[PDB]
Amino acid sequence: PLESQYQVGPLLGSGGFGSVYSGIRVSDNLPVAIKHVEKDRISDWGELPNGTRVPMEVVLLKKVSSGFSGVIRLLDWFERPDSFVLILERPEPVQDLFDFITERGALQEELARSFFWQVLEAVRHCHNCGVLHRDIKDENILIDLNRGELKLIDFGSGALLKDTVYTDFDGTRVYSPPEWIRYHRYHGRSAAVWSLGILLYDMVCGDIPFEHDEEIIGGQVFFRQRVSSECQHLIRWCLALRPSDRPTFEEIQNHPWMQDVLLPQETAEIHLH
Amino acid sequence: RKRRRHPSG
Ligand SMILES: Cc1nc(C2CC2)nc2sc(C(=O)O)c(C)c12
Repeated sequence: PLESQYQVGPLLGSGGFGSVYSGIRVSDNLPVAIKHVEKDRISDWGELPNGTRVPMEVVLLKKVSSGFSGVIRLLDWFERPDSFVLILERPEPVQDLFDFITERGALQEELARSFFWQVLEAVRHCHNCGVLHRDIKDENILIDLNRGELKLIDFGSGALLKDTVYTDFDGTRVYSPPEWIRYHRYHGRSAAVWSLGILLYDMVCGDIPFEHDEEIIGGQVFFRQRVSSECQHLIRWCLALRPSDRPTFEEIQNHPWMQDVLLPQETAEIHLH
Repeated sequence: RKRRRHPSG
């Protein structure tokens, strides 16, 4: 019974991911997000343990679910005649990182450092669990404004992580790497690092660097805001044109710009409260 | 200049 376990609230958003409603779990008043995905729009399917056929997004969410709060938690799911319904946790109060950057403009590097670090830990967790998100962007990052904790959301473009080449992609093009633009080929980790460089530029400059294919492949990073030389170096390294020239996640988190990160609670008290 | 969201796909 789906309509009896959850009280449904207003629409939160709709788009390529489906339609997402605010909700509350009746048993304990837990805030949830209720995501509807039409069966005809699901590209990749998977099988659970019991071999029940579910969208791959359900498989990936189950693989990353745990106590670690940096990724969205799938609480339950249901199958309907023409759709699947996913019950996801909902931070409250919350703002996504796209709206946050729109309202605040370019972020102080201390705050960008804290946010970027948490995103790296969340993406490391995905990869540790065998999951490639493929749509890292500010729109897909929720800020818990009380706790200062970030959550990676919308695994609808994701895939099982593999070490061979990917030749399909349905994430966000302005965060996709030049090898995808040029050759329709990418490898998972180095493509994720590219999207992280786009994200870090977005945080410290107030918008993404590239809008057009020619800029993505062009190899020039112009800084529209004052950014420290250390931060610029890390961004330009993540945005190396050759995938093998990009840093690993270890090299990103050992980068000099990344040291002395704020704790999440400190981040909320200094920058969010 | 115009900052905007970008849909997936
Ligand atoms: C549109 C949306 N709004 C929100 C509001 C912050 C509650 N949460 C999610 S979680 C999600 C997903 O696919 O995991 C999506 C697409 C949303």
